Amino acid sequence: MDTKKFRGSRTCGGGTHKNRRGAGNRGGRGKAGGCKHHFVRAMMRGYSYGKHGFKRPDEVSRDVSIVNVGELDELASYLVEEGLAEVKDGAYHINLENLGIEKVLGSGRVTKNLVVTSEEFSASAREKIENAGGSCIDAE
Amino acid sequence: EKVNTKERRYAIRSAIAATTDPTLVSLRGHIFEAELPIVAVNDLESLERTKQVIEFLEAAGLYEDVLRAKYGRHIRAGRGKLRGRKYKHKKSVLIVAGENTPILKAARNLSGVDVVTVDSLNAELLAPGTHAGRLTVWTESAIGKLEGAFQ
Amino acid sequence: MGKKSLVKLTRKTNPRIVSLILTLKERANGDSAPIWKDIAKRLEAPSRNYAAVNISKINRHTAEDDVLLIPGKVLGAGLLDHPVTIAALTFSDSAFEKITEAGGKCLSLEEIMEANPKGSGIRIFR
RNA sequence: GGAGAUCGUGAGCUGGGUUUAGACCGUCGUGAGACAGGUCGGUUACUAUCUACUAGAGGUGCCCGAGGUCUGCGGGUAAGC
RNA sequence: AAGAGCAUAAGUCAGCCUGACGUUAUUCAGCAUAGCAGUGGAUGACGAGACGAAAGUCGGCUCUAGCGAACUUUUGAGCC
RNA sequence: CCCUAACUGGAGUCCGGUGAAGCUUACAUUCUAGUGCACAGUCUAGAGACCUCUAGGGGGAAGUGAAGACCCCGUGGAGC
RNA sequence: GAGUGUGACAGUCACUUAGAUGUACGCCAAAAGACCGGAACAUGUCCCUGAGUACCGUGCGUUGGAUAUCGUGCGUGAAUCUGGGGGGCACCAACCUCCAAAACUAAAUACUCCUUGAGACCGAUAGCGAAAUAGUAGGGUGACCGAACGCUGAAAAGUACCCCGAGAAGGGAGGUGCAAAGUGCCUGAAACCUGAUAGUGAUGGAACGAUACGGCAUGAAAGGAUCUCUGGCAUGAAGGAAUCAUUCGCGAGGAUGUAGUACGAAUGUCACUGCCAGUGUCGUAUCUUACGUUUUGAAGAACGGGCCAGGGAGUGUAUCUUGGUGGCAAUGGCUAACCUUUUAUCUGGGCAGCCGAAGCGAAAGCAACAUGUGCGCAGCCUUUUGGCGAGGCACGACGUAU
RNA sequence: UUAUGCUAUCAGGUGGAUGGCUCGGCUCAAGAGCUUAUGAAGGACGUGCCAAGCUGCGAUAAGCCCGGGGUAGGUG
Ligand SMILES: [K+]
Ligand SMILES: [Mg+2]
Ligand SMILES: [Mg+2]
Ligand SMILES: [Mg+2]
Ligand SMILES: [Mg+2]
Ligand SMILES: [Mg+2]
Ligand SMILES: [Mg+2]
Repeated sequence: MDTKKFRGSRTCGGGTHKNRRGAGNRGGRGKAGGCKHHFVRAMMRGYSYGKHGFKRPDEVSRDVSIVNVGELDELASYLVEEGLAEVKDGAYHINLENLGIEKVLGSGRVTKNLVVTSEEFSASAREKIENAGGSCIDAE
Repeated sequence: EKVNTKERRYAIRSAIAATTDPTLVSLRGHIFEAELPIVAVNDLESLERTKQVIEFLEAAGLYEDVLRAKYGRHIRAGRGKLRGRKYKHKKSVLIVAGENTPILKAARNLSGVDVVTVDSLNAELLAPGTHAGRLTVWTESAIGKLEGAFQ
Repeated sequence: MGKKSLVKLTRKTNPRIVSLILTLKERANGDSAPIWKDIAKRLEAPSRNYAAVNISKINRHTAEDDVLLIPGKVLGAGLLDHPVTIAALTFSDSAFEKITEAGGKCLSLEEIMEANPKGSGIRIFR
């Protein structure tokens, strides 16, 4: 706190001088009392008692990097000028493997001919790419 | 303290541009009669004695600032004298060279003077006490080497 | 510009913002144009809530040759198909490149103040 | 006769009682221990600063200077029952 | 229990029945105003029914008491 | 003890020498009543009171000594 | 031109500094010689390759180690290249991977008695306890506890001689010195004590003061000089008479006129004057029962302080959240360690990683609007009533769990 | 000449604050890093012309010998 502003206040913003003694003025140390007197506070701060679900091992579980077809479509020219994609007879050839993405999702619009090769596609990504005139290629 | 490299470079560029404004430099405390910014031919970097630097600074109308720093050197007040900060020194002139040259030693002993290269240029040399407007002599090599220095 | 406005101005550290606020209020006076006083009040507001408008909003809400004044920064997310003149406090590099290639102008608040002091036809974007 | 005065009065006294630590009897409790029963034993600190009072002095006030003899505003008495 | 409700009935008897149903959303009120839980109670939705010409009524027994977190175990259905 | 008296030595008293300590926010010559956290030298209204010093016993300063050891409280101890 | 010393502030007086030199014993050390020797393939009823070991059972400790840490107590206990171990419960199979139960091994790392350097550090009640005759004096049987004390002056020039005094004390006088600074001696506060001066004072009432007005004293500097004193004149807000006349009232009195007059805070102006402001003390008048605290309530017979001086209490690391001000900004932000230091700065590197970028779900898993509609603030346009309307608000649609 | 006192200032005493000074402390960095039976560290006692403490030294005792640096004073 601003120590200088409280020089002369005696209690220094604490109320009574009998405040500010120990953990008794906080109701205990840490997040104690979450079943008894900090029960509602535990609900508010998310520390309510209980267990839920199970964790799978990190060595089998995996998350996939994603990119929506709108993001690919409306910055594909930047990808070609940066080298990560090429234009073959007018069709953008994007390989998500060198982008670090493994699943194409279907959010957005596809306005150009995208020939996209990726480890996985959502169904909607499939229709949006194929209706734009392009195709989807799985990574063997 | 941490300052991001981008905003630190922005501050350095701002301080470099402040060496060109006569109002900031004269308001900063310097005494000079030159026209800013002061760019010197590269042969200033090859001169090796303090007397040669004196002749150049007098021909440039900058030596008055060096004399101001020399005669304005004053014994400070308080405990700093016992701790080793006996004097309160003034800052006069910043010489920036293209690379490590004899002008670093030659201009080194001038009172209030800092002589550095473009690589060793930071905000505190260009804004002593956080105040920009340092009277500085750039060389041709320094100006050539400053093209993408902090951008 | 009473004590509240003075608190907000004295709070700011960027001299460009201070000079802009002062000159905008002067211009709102002289030109009789509440657009400039409005921009000054938006600049006096806390800097954490400054406008950071992407290119996509500009493209979505503007027509050809539509003059926009953004009391903040223009960012580069999105595409810009039509030319548009944009007066902003600052621009991203990508925002500048996109606006330039689309055929628009990236001018500052001072430049737009000098171009038309009355603020006629100017639309504020946040 | 009765009652009040910090159930007046321990910087006055006393210490029999209650109200520490020991122990016995009865009762209670499994017990440690307890009892509003009883019993035996059990440290009473201080040089008075102020104030109040009891007496004894030195001053200053009043005042020709001094001395003597008086008066009596008042205070007290139970001076007797 | 206490208070409230009920008469072509919310009472009595009889016929047929099992809605004393699975899932689910809100809003009340415990906790006026004004945060707080397990719950409880009103109004709905989905899916199946009982009675009844139909309208309806039925989420027990006219309304307000008869109950309990987390963790743990056991049980039910199908899954991970 | 009735009921105290006289006397003896040591203190005290007075003188010379030596020479501490303990109470203390201040002021302070008080007394009565009221008032006020309902137990006042200081507040209120009265009544008194010229100052200084000495001796004296302790009425008062809810005198001084000791963060009550009785009682309760503390999610404080210890022993049993 | 770092700095320190020198009779006051020093680049040029001294030591230094920048920069060069030299160095016994040692340490590293390249050319060049002497020496044991190294690396592939073919063939395989061939030989060897670590035992109370690995593993397992059970108990306990320990661990994040969960039926899946490591240890070690008891018990049990293998195999031999056609072999053995591991791959987070056991076993089977596949695949991948290694070869224990024997041994050594620089560097990168840690630390600070010690050396050097440095410092937004402390500055003698601080900083180490110790500015060290300091773990000392002193305390405790002992384990152990543990202080205080810095400073004359440029130079001792450290006071000759004389008088008093019992004096090898001390005082006086007289010297030294720019200055007594006169030896625990720089400066030399307060409490406390002695004396002087001013005011007051032996008839007097107590939070020790505030306010107003007076007496006495002071009022050199730093405060005033149309300032102080005393009056005149002009204008004067609120307010506002006296006296007299008439009338009303039982009466005290009221009303009307005189009179919104004379006056009136003040504001100007003209004279006069030599004080005034301030300070100390005392007096008269009014007011106030200290201060801090605990308290519903404090002057309390509630707690705290004899006094004075000095010391004496919101700090750092990590992490989360949030404000003000900034940099950059979805083609995002920032780097960490570390390297570059030519002595901690700094400059340039450093993409590992973190946060954002897609959510929902216990999990398997699946995976969304670059705007479809409406209202509408600011702003702009406008016929001043409407229009457009970023942001905002309200829907609609969609992803996923149920 | 009103004592005992009270208030303010001044002079002096006491005292040791304040200021100024500091060969000390503290912290950080960079180095360097074992020693003792060839008797260490540590302690006791002694050791000086006048010397009590500390420091140094060990009956050769604030010291002895040799080489180098230094050079005109030295005797903590
Ligand atoms: K000097
Ligand atoms: Mg008594
Ligand atoms: Mg409790
Ligand atoms: Mg030098
Ligand atoms: Mg000390
Ligand atoms: Mg210390
Ligand atoms: Mg202090």
